[PDB]
Amino acid sequence: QACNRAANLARSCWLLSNVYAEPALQALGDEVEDAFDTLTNSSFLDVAKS
Amino acid sequence: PISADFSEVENAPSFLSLAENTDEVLKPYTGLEIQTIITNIVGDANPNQSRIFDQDRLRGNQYSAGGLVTQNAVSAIPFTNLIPRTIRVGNILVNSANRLQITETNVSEYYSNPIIATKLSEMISDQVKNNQFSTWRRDNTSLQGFNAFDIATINTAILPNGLSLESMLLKLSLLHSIKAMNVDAASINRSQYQVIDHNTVPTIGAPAVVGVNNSPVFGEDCGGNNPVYPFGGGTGAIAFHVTLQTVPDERKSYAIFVPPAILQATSDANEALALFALSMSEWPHALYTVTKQTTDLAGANAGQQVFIPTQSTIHIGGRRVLDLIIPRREIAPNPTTLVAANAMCMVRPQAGPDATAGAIPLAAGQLFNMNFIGAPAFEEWPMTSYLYSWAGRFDITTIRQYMGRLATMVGVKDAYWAAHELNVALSQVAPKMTTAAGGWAAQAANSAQQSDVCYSSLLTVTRSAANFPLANQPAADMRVYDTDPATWNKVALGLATAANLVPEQSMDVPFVVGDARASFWERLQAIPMCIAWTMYYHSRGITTLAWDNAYTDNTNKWLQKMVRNTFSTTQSVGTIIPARYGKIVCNLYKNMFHRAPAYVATSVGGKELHITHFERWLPGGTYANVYSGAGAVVNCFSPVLIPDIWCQYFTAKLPLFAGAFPPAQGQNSTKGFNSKQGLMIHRNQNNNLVAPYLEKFADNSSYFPVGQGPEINDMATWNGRLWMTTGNVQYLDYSGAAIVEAVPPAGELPVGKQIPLLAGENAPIELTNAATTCVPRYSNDGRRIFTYLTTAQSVIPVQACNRAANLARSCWLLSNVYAEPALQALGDEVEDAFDTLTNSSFLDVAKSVAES
Amino acid sequence: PISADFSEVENAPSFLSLAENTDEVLKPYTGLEIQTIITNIVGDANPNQSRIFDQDRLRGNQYSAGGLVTQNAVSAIPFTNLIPRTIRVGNILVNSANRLQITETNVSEYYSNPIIATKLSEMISDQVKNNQFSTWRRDNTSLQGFNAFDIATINTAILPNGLSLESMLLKLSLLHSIKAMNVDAASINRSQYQVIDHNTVPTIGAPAVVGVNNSPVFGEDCGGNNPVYPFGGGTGAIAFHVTLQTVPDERKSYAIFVPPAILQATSDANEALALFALSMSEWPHALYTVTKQTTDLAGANAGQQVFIPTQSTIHIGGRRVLDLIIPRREIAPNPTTLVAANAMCMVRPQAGPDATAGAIPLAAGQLFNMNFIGAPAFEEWPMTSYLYSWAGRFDITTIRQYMGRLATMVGVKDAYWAAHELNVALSQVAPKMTTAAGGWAAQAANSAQQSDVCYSSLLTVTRSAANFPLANQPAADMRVYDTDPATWNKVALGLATAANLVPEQSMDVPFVVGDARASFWERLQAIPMCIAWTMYYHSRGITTLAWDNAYTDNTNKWLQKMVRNTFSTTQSVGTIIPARYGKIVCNLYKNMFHRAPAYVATSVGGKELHITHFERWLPGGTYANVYSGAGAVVNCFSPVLIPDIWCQYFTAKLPLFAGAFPPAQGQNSTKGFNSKQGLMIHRNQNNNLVAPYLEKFADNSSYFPVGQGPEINDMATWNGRLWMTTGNVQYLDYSGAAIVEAVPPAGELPVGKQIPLLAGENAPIELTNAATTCVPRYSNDGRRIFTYLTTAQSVIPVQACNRAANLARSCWLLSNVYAEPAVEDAFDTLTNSSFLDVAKSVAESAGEVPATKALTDLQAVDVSSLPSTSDPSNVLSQPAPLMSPPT
Repeated sequence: QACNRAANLARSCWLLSNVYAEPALQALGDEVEDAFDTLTNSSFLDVAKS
Repeated sequence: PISADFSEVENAPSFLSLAENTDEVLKPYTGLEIQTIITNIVGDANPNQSRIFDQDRLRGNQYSAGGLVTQNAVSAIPFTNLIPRTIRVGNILVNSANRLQITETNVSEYYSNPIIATKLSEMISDQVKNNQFSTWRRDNTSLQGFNAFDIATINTAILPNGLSLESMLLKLSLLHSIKAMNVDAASINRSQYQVIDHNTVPTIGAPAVVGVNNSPVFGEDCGGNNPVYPFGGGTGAIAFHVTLQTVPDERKSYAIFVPPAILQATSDANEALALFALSMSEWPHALYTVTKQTTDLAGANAGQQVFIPTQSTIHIGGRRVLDLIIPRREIAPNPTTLVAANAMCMVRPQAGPDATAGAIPLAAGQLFNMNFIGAPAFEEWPMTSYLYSWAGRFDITTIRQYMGRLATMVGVKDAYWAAHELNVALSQVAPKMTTAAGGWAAQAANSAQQSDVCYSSLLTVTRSAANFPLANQPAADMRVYDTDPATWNKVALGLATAANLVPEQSMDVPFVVGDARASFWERLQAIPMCIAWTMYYHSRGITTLAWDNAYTDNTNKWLQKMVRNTFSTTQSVGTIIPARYGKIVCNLYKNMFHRAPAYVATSVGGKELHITHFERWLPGGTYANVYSGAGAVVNCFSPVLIPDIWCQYFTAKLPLFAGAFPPAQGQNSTKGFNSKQGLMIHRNQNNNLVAPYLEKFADNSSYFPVGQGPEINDMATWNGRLWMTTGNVQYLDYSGAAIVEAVPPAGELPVGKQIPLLAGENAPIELTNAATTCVPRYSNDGRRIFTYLTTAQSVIPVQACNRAANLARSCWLLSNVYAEPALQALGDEVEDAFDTLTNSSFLDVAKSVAES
Repeated sequence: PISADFSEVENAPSFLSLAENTDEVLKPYTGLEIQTIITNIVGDANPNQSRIFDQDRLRGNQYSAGGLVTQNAVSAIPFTNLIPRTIRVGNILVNSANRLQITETNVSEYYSNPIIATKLSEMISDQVKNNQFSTWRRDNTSLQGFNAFDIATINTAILPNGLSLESMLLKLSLLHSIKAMNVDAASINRSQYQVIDHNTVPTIGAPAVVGVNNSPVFGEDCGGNNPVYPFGGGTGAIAFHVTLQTVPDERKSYAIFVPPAILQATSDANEALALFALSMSEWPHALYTVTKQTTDLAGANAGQQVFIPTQSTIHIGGRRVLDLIIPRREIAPNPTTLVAANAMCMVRPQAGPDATAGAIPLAAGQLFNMNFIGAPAFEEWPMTSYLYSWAGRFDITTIRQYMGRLATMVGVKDAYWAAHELNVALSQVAPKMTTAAGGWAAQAANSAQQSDVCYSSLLTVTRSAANFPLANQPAADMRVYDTDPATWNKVALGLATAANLVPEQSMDVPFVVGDARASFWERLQAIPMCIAWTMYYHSRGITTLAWDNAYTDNTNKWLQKMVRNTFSTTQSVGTIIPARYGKIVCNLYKNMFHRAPAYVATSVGGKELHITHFERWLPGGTYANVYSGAGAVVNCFSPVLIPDIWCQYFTAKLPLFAGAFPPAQGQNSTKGFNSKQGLMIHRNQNNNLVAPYLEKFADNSSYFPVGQGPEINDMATWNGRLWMTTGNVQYLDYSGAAIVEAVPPAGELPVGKQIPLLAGENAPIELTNAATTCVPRYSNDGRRIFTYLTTAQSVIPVQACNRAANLARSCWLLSNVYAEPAVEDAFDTLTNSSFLDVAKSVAESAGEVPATKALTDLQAVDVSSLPSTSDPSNVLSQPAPLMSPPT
């Protein structure tokens, strides 16, 4: 059912490098860019370009 | 339509789209085509029996949430007209402890379609002007058999009003439906005898016997041989005349002329005469009783059993006394002696076959002694006894003759279909649901709760409070138009015509009348009507307590306007102004079925309008609720009578929140709706409370503002059904505190009525017979209602709304819905070769249906 | 048609080509198509002169795979309507140990052609409206002597359904099929008596005797001389009347007027009354019995052997009590006394020449005492006994004359031909096949397997589980239309008409009625039906066990849709809808035989759809299988019932997968298909198993994916047959594992039934009399099925698919001929013109009379008030006419 994309599976991970933990509920809100991410967007892309 | 997949429920129409006005003219929705939905049905375990005695039920295969298949499971047809008066208990008939249901009605007057004068009347009034009618002789008469002086004096009246025929034809149709029970047992389905008393089995061997004033309890006999009207008591009066000169003063203004056309209507002119008399007097005059042989569920204890038809208890009209003018077969001057008056008549009035007692006893076949100008004494008969005599001889074939004659004299088509609509809306009746976790349930035998019942309108019916004859304070249900005697006489004699008075062929009389299947068709027509009301009471979350108090005791302005606008109001002249929101319900009916309800002319100040049975109920009623096992009242839910499968499997279209769940274990099994569409969750994890994704609040998060109520949002109602169909829902408020309304014992939902099984049939499983769509949102106190689960119970369903999980629910395997395997090894999408060979021939059917 | 070379099989039409729907109009399949081939007869001839007693076999020379030629080889005709009731064992006649077969019908009202009121009823309504100006009770003319009030009630409140006449005509054709047996033996095939009992030999010297309620076993004499219903177990009631007013009030809504267009003969009119009473009550009213003299195989022992016709076992529920209203002899007041009533009858009813016992005994020829007004006591008779007394007197020539008088009131040609099609579909029946290596086999005498049987649709027939009368009822097998008494009453008197009810210029019936050759023809009409159903089932690879459980199966989803669309369980807008895939079998029949099946109409909102007998079966039966030599069941195959020579020798066009193996011709014999056709050989982990070239998807499935099943490929099915037709195949899994289904003892295939030979005949050899086209592919649990050979056994067949080698197979030595679909008397030539105009006038005769509205208008007080002026008549809209429209 997971291959068929009608279920999820569970595996261990490393919490490194932008990977965060997932809560058991998952109460989603409207998609929302955070204001701090918009304040720092350009300065962040400059690094990737460099 | 039931859903085979979740794509079918995403693509369902919104409630607002279906409530929209449609402009095209549509066909009537007869039980002759509703019939075929019960017959002609998917399922292989089914023994497709021919007799209509056995086509009483909804049969089908089912599929469990655990993946098991159940064959030939059963759902009962909810409505009936019969009311039991003997009740089986302990496998034996026992006298009933509950009082009879009663219905009441108010008259209105009909200014629509004002009459136009014929050339005949205009030349007569012209002669009155140029002469003084002095040309005419003492003995001049028309071919009809009335003398000219009477026609001339009747001509002199001027009338504002049209003519209606409604109350007339309604009485005729109620009597028709009572007489339609007399056919053989094979022709009436047995489920009708056990909707209330579910411990009883009717026998196919003998026809039901229709009598009158034979009831066991509560003064139901109505005095027996001396017959007194069931409401108010007392006898009426009836008299016969050759001229209106002989009718006593203060009654001369109210006399009816009987045209010879009524007299030649049937082989026995006295029968046609009594039929006309019953048609234009107050109803009921007596209480008819249906007796049917029955046996024990084991078959052990057979006996006769009594039932009281619902048509027999409706109250209409008020004309206790009347005078009838009869045609004279000879051209003669008005009679001076008795024998002259007897010889003079076209046919002398007579008593019927069944004799009666009293202060004025009537021997069977007794002949009336006609009135004359000499008056040693005025002469007269008791009217209830005169109708008690002919009560046994009325018959549906003769009624078919009579209707044909009327159709020839004046068109009866439209008017009779409308009257038949009112007959269905008033007489068809279903018991209040009981709550369960499982598939079937019922209230205790001879319990008061067993006998609580409701209209298709979901208004509970009034019960009598004392022994008959009644002396009650009336509690009327709906308004009806009345047939006016003077406007009658202007038309009976060629003096006037109207636009709706066009004569018709006998062939055009609607086919229901005189047909023996009609009883069955009656029940069927009740089902679509409910569906419409059900979709009206469910789109908003208002609870039954809030409906019980909006008109009489609540300080919230919004409920007040709400209950107020669902019903009709009077005009300054006293004419009906049609219910404002009722127009919505009509629209629903025409969008879900593509068929129309009957329309009737109405006017506001000289402006044309229509009215349906949807717009003619009176404000101030009490609403349908449900019972817990052990019979405690619960009223948290919005009102409900019938299971979802009925709403789902008869519609051509239903609004999105009411769709059926798809079968368990497939890809695209039941799901929900989330933020992206536009929803937001409420949480209360400090108290173990989580609620589904819901509508965004508008300053109405805990209390609704005065003057506003919950909005229509199909998807939140859907999510609320998902939370409910899980095992242990909890109905609390915004803080997680208890609501004022009574609540079901935990996990229970209302479910369909139990009936005894035929061999090879199974009880329905799970929530396959549950009603689910009635999710509360608005309480009597004005607070919001929330469906909660605990934080753990609520974790999968959140993932399903979020579309990263599937849910599992029971289903019916009908109409293109198939079972789902536990594996789901999908292949490449592949149209089957047989589906391509048959594609065109299949689409042709749909196109042919689209035409219709 | 039989292939002569491999070029002919290789160029045969694909299955999808023949299942396409076709647009052209076509003539009916009369069964003479087979008669030209399997018999001497070339033109119309006396059945007695032709001795069609001996014309009951396929005959011809056969060629063996070893190269010898067998002459005068034979194959039996599979079908029959006779069920043996005494059976021969040990050369001695003895009673049957097996209970009787039964069938059940579904009967309901459905929409037909739209209906309309005639000119004459507009006349009657005008008469009532013009009367209303008077003081006089005579409202209208009293048509054909019936009471004017009765015409007034019959002429009111018409139903929008239309009228069908189907159940009526069925009962009449079932009875015609039963009495047809009574003719002399020279005109009935011997084979018909020995399809099931192969040990008995009927004598040509005496005609068979048809009777009623005689059977020795299991209570099958339903009361005997004191008759009761075979299914209900009760007794009916029948009452006769001059007017409707004497009919008891409980059942005045069910009464039927008897038209006087029948009963016009100098004789046989009371018999016509009994027959009309039979065509509108419940069927069967009794169990009929065929009795025939027969003898042992040596011709030594001789005796009267008992058979039950299949037509007498199939239930069609109808009314049990009934009331008929006899035409009056002259317009007159209703009778008040008995003598006035008896004197007034046009035809006075009486019992037939056969006495009955029980309460209300009936003497032969007994007259009925008519009911009348003010009568001290209502009179009626039990109906089962009234139909009992006439039962032995009905015969074919009288039914023909009756039906011919009936023809002049209403159309009955197409309707009868359709009901006759249904007769043949429910009645002709074949025994299940036995597996073997050789050409012939049969089950043990007087065994359950000997008597197990099937429809032309490959569905088994259910048995009784208890003594007659049957306390309970079987699931319905098929659904038919009913005939309403009300609309019958309106139409019989001329008050209404519709397009299917129009009288036809032939003024005559179908050719089958009134012929002594009818049994032979009905026996031959079942063959095409099976050819089309077997092509249907063998195009796909599903096994009998998988069909047998398909409806409820949740292992696979495609199998469910597949079962569900083969039956009639859909409706719309108040009316019946045909099975979605039955149209495919219907399409196949037209493309293969170049003929059209009979059909009825259904109106859907006013649009007409055709329905053939293919589209009206109901779910619940069990599919046909085959037995082992020991009588054990075999599940592995697709359903089968007949040998494939019948399929391939009587078609104009045949699907490629089903063709015959071509004859040896020097170097070249048989040929297969390979990777150049887009096929591939299948190999597994086991090196000693090989399967033929098959479709490429077969490599990537061992279980079919849910929502998908095996595809049509004709070539892969061909190689599947080539593998099976070797005497040593394995029916196995992708891995070489055993499948769940029961398999035959090794190398065997199902073969046709054995019958005793005539002098000079030889039994069929090898596989010349076997089904072969039944190649399994879909296991019950979802696995694919493969046919395996060992490597060494594999080499020649693979090279034959490569067309490097040649296979050796038996064949019939027969040619192809398929006939075109195709009398004036001197008197007819003398009268042809007058017949041509009068026949044209009858087509519009309707309810018409020469008087017009313009004449009747002059006789009116006021023309504008006439309902005919304000309501000119229209055809009714469906499902319902508009009522109370919004202005």
